[PDB]
Amino acid sequence: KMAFTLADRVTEEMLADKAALVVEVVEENYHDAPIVGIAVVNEHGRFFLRPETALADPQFVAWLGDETKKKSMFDSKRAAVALKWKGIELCGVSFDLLLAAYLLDPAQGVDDVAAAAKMKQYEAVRPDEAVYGKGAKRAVPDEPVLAEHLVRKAAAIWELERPFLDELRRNEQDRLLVELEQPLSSILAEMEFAGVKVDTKRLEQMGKELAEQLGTVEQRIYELAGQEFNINSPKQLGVILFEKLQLPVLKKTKTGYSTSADVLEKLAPYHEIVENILHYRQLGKLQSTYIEGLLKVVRPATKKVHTIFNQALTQTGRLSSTEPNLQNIPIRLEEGRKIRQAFVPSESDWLIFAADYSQIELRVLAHIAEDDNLMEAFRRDLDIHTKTAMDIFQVSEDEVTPNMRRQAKAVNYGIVYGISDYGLAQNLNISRKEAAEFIERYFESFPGVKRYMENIVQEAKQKGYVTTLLHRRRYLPDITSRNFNVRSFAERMAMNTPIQGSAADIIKKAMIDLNARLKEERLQAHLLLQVHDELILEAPKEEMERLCRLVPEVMEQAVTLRVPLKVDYHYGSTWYDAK
DNA sequence: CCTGACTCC
DNA sequence: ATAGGAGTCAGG
Ligand SMILES: Nc1ccn([C@H]2CC[C@@H](COP(=O)(O)OP(=O)(O)OP(=O)(O)O)O2)c(=O)n1
Ligand SMILES: Nc1ccn([C@H]2CC[C@@H](COP(=O)(O)OP(=O)(O)OP(=O)(O)O)O2)c(=O)n1
Ligand SMILES: [Mn+2]
Repeated sequence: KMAFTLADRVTEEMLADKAALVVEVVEENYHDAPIVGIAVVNEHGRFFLRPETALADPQFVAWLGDETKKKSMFDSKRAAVALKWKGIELCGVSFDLLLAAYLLDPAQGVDDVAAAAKMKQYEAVRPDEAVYGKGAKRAVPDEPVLAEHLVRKAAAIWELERPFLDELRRNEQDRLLVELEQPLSSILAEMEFAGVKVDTKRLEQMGKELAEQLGTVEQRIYELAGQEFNINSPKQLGVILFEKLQLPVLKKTKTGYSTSADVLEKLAPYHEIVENILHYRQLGKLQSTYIEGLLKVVRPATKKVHTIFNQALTQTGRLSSTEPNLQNIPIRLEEGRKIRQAFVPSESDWLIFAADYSQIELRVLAHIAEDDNLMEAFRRDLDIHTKTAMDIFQVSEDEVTPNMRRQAKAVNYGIVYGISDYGLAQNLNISRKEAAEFIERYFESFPGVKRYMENIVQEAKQKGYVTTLLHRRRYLPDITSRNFNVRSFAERMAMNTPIQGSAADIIKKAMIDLNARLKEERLQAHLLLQVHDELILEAPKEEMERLCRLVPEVMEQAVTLRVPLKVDYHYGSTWYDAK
């Protein structure tokens, strides 16, 4: 039902100046993964190529790297990175159907061509899972079946490009795609392929010592409990705490007794076993995830880890980071923070440079809500996190520890994003009336924010979606539900998404501007990581002075708001030291 | 495969 | 019922 050539060699007609291109990588983690097949669809016909054929043909390789030869793809970053691992540069990607579908509606969870195609009632392609199978049954099918699938995917991209661009234009999102997300994709591809170097000697020594410490805490816990049990089974743990030791039950979940850190912290006055358990579970997570799990994904020959930044996943426009997640490396406790000493520059005499947007979503909220007082606070370069700390812990500015500020930061974001009096009371261990009064006072200090939150909820109910500064969208079809719980959750999404998503838009634009300023000054400095509102680079030590000016300035100027943007920055020999 | 832990923004 | 957005882990 669809004609195509199963080609034995590369012909000139396959190398047109516009094409849909499929470079198929079936492994979920595309780093150093097999390319199983190629398809090309263009004005001259539909072609399947074996990867041995195409990728060793010098003309096809040249065409791939020719920016003036334009390609329409789905998940071009997967292709771009897989090719880099095969020693080949991919340029000229002018349309990415994955990113287009993502901007139109992030809730569709589009993660294959078929699922994008569904959005325009296009049915002439199968889901990837139907062709490859799942789990231990997953396999590349016979060549004629594989070839048809890949050609059908390229034909779908070829046919769907205009319908998608048209819809993006109608939503005023086409610039978001072509000027922001697509260029960002190429930058993320570079960062992923570069990787981050790990000091495995230091990481292994930390793990050996951690295992000893864990053994000691484990035995103390068994002593306090009067018996051995699996501390990592909330179930067995629940029996020890709430049945054997008869501690109060402060919370249940659908499977039994809660032992969350929130709960255990509240039980600390009753038995010393609870603080030990909290510490054990922290140390246990460092072991399982940031030592052992990390070492499992280190590429042994180069000592590098290569994350994947998922650019079409979150509902607000943030990125996420997988295998490993390098956006949740410990920082808040010194014990955990030492893991960062194992993240080092990739060359001798280079350093790590880290830059973080100050009070980012508060600044964004001040702009969007046009709250006079909040705007005024940022024009005076106040620190709203430190101020809230002073207020809660009734201490002076000088007496506010970095830890009280972290706690106050949670209070600030919690309040603006709809925390209840119950929730704040449980967090601060104050009565509910006092919590309610604290929130009352807070919105009296920031009345524009209060009005803005009331109004964005109403707007969402009327339109069925909310939007960000650069026209990102999130639909909220639950926002008129008769069910209180369902409706309330959607209401809080309406409060949060525009602010978090607008901050995501800002850092994304900052990465594009920054990458261009680095390349034009021919600096060796390059991006390693994005951590939501932070950028991490490495550079020769001689470039530090330049970066100290360039990076904060580019980040601060990415967008112009009604309040200043401000960036904190540091550098050092390891990620730990870049503080 | 899901739940509930710990980790971050 | 009770700020929002994420990923990985061991045990269920
Ligand atoms: N065709 C368009 C138009 C806009 N945008 C995004 C990127 C910029 C942002 C703001 O667009 P503006 O050109 O500034 O439009 P405005 O009317 O000046 O601002 P707005 O429409 O958001 O009030 O929206 C887009 O992606 N595609
Ligand atoms: N508990 C938290 C922490 C963070 N965030 C969101 C809002 C801010 C954004 C970036 O996180 P941080 O850098 O920790 O917050 P910040 O306000 O930029 O604080 P800082 O001035 O320390 O950079 O993530 C959140 O919703 N809830
Ligand atoms: Mn910040």
